[PDB]
Amino acid sequence: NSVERALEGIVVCDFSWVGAGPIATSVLAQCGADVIRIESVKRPDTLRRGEPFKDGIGTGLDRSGYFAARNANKRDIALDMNHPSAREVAVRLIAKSDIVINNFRVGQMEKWKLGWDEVQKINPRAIYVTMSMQGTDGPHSRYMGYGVNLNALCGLTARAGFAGAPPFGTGTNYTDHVMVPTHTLFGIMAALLEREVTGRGQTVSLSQLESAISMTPSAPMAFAANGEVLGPQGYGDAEAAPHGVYTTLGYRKWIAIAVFDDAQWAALRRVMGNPPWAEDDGFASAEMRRRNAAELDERIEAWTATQYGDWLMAELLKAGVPAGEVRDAREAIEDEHLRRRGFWAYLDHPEVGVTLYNRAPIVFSRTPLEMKTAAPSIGQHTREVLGGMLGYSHDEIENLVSHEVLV
Amino acid sequence: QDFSRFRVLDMTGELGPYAAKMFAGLGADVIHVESPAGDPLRRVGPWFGDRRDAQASLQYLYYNAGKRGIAVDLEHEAGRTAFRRLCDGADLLIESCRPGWLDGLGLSYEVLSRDNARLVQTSITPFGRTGPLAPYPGSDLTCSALSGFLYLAGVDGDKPVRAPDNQAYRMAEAYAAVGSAIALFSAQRSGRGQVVDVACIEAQAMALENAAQFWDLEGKIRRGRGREAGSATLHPCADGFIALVAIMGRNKPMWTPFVRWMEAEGVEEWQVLDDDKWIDYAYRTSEEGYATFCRVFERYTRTRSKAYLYEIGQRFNVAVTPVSDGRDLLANPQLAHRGFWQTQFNDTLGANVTYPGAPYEFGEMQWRLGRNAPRLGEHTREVLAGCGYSASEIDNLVREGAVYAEQ
Repeated sequence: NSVERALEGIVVCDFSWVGAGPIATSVLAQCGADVIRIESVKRPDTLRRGEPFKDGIGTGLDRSGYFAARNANKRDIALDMNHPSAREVAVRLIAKSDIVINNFRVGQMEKWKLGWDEVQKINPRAIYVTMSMQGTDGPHSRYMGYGVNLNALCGLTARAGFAGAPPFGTGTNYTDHVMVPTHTLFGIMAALLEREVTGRGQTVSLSQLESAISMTPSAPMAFAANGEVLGPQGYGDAEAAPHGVYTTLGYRKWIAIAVFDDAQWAALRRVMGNPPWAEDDGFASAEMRRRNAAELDERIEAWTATQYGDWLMAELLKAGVPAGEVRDAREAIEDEHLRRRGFWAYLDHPEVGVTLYNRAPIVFSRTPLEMKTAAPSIGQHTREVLGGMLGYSHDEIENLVSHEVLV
Repeated sequence: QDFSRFRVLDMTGELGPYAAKMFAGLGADVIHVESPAGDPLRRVGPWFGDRRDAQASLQYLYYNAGKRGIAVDLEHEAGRTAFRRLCDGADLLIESCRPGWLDGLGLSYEVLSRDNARLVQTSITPFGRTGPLAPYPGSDLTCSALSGFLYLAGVDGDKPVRAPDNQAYRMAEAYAAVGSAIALFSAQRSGRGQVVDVACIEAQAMALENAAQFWDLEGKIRRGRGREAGSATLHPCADGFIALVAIMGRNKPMWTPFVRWMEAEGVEEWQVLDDDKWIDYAYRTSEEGYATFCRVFERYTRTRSKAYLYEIGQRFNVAVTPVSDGRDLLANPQLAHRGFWQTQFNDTLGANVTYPGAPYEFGEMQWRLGRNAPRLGEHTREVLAGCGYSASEIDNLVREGAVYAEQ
């Protein structure tokens, strides 16, 4: 029974402990990499104390789904890195690691003598990954921010809102979730690919602001080209018409409908029963539907409001019209499509029982992602790693953890 | 020599192109494949000035910089033969075709990799190559709706707003570049490529923050952030909006600097904020807590510019950022210090174009913008010659409409 994993044998020394770092290494762990989190019991990941918790009971450090969902498949060793004997342990691990990633305050790894200069000598194959809000030098290099702050700073939030209203953003700390982790992962993989040739690791460094702007080009490009700020457009579109969010029957129920050409508009008319109003010259062309968008939306919503959105979505899709119910998290969890795709995965955990996780959004035809173990507790693998991978004697292990260098 | 040894075919449109751009940015030989009708991204804005022609789409120019361009009609037997020869010499094919289309033309993965076992084929689609939604059309809005992501961009019963720059597409493309690189790495070692299937609906489900766990663990449906006083809240100021994270959880050490900022600036009623009730999430999300916070803070913010609040809030060690517009972005002194903005003369347009720059830095690899995005069929001739076609065979292909070469 031979399972093939794309990153078989890859070892990750993972000091990262909030934000995008752990999201990136979650993906590596699903590809067969051995991701070993370094987590001090004195300095636990703050998400461990963040809701949601199993049954809303936030006791201890192993009940948060905020923490758990980003940490499946990982091993966890409890190292106190400001204890001298802990450095020697990290050195042994770095000597065996393909990837070293961290979020410590600028200059901290250097203070521990674990910067790139020293890591390159411990292991010239090691790839050394760091990130910052917006770069480690320059006038704003000491500034502080979270994902929601970067949504704002990168230009996304100003263009995520209704025209004439306060902007909203995504409602989430979005830059942390995909923008930053995918660029981190691509940089890691690029370094791994180059290392197949050169035999050398190298540094990979990310400014989170620059990764975010790179996926939101229109705001700055339109201003640079045309000297005018490109405003937000609500749930409209610059080309599609009609294009919007419309009420259907039930509590906070909406359907998204997006029409891109006259054939799709004829199909929407067909599904609507070909009401005479929709035959007006004012809606005959994409250009006129854009011009008359406000009236068009009112007339569409008057009709959708009488319909069940699941039935209407199905009828529109079967007519070739892009449509989709505006799903809440329960509807996404229960979706036939995501479940048939195997996106959602349930994993057993010794304290919270069976709970919901998901694989990364990649279906590999030969080396598929795997979901094997729930998020680890602090120090769950300390003895296993120290003894099995890092070569410490039983006596040395118990000495390291009786003196509470490791827990 | 960086990624120059990798050949990437990129058959993408409005959906798909950022993934091949990431390969191009590290120096890969990337060939954008269009039909003779032209990449549809050429026909969507925003635009360079008042131009609306095939080279005027700022998105087209951005996502397809660093690529050569060919035009092939895969509806033509001869075109399918040229495409097969191109794939025989490719490390990677990225495409966003409708599920089933290439298979129906006799261009399945098995056919494309028959004499190229290492070929990686990455498919970027709204719903995946398989499953009950695979037959059906999707767009940025409707994927966002179906994934759960769109619903989070509002509160209470308010309709949600869209994220800019087609984030359904961008999230899939970023994960598709990652999956492509992982499969390429695996192919370097095994001699075997595979199919990499990345669906927008799954990629966006990666961006639900903790909404899925709120349902699984607590039976709660969440929507967007923005109504927890001082925690990921947006506030009007004299010339726009700012984003604030003054506290999360019960983290009073975050809050105290914020109170000191208010005191130092002489803000009316600042003492209202100097109270441990603000350390409680339940109070911060209460109607009176949120309203009182906004009353006190916005009396101050409305009198000050984005730039002033950014400067002074960060001086006090509070996570404040501007809701930057395009003008703010081009003027940002940190991005200027970092040399982020890349300006490249465009001969087709007869003007300089400014683009976002590098999302990451490497010790040994160099990011680059690469060449201006191709005109339709700009490199059809030179690329087919590269695959062993002579002039006469190529002239045959043009005259029969199997490929299109520019003037």
